[PDB]
Amino acid sequence: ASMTARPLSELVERGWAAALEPVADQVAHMGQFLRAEIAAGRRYLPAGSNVLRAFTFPFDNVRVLIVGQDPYPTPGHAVGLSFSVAPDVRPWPRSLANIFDEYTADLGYPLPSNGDLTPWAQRGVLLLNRVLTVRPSNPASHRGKGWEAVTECAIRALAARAAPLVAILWGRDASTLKPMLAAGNCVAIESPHPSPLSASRGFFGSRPFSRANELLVGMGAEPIDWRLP
Ligand SMILES: O=c1[nH]cc(O)c(=O)[nH]1
Ligand SMILES: [Cl-]
Ligand SMILES: [Cl-]
Ligand SMILES: [Cl-]
Ligand code: NA
Repeated sequence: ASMTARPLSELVERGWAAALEPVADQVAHMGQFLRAEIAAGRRYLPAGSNVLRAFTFPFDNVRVLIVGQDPYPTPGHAVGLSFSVAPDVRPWPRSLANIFDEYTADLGYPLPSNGDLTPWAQRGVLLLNRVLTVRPSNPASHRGKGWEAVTECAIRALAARAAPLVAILWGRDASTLKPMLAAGNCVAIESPHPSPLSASRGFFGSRPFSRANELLVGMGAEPIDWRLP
């Protein structure tokens, strides 16, 4: 399960292993980066086994991509699926409480029971971050350390599939993927990030879930069942 030691055919789902072939060396380089962080006395999140978790759901099944910045910086929050937390986590991270506030306003569903977004992943929503690791307590600490090439390759591969795609890009780092979504089978929703620092600039009221479903149906795709327990 180590990115430095084992090839993509072992680490990620078959479709993803082929999609990410251009960045195979880059993923191994990120394994070396995290080895060097530990050797230097710094930690990272999420756990090594969860870093590539978004790519363990089938490539061919992705209909919607949600992109954030980087993983939760608090130990015990990040699980390798962007914005998701383990079902026993409480209180919810503030960004996730803001996502669920907009989920209820948009869809009219009750507040979810917990912060586990695996139902979305299991229904063709890719829960990605622009950067896939962070140092504990230090948001954006791994920006510019080599993940951007990996997530760029992930978007370009999705966008090249003979399939509709809708992208929801939360915040400025996620927005740097907008150029790779130019093709006519792809459409991108962009808003400020749901973080308390940015949410009041346009995340609240952005209705991303109903918009993504109108877009999927407009391209002849099935809408996402967003409903969480
Ligand atoms: O997974 C994530 N957790 C927290 C965020 O701010 C983010 O952009 N993504
Ligand atoms: Cl640390
Ligand atoms: Cl998925
Ligand atoms: Cl439409
Ligand atoms: Na999927």
